[PDB]
Amino acid sequence: DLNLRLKKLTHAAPCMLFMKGTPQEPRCGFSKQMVEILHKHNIQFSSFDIFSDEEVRQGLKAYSSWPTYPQLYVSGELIGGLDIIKELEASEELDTICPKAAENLYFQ
Repeated sequence: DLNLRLKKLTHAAPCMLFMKGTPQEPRCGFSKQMVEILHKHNIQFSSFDIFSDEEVRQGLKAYSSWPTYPQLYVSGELIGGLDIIKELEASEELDTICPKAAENLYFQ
């Protein structure tokens, strides 16, 4: 069941990015810009490569009624794409909306 599958994928991590390629090898400038912003802000995120699975690539566009990528999800909710992530960065609310990892030490 595809809807169940897409619910699970969008909720796979506190912050989930659907992109062309991976964060280390982004395969589109729009995806590259997205990952750069997230990395710069030290956002904690997992990602899914839409080139890896065409059923997910097309199904998620219909499921979320969002006709392109990249798409950022936080807590399973669609935040949006590149333009929205830039606006949040610009208004300084990106860091508030998104999760970040603990930076505690593993030594005393």
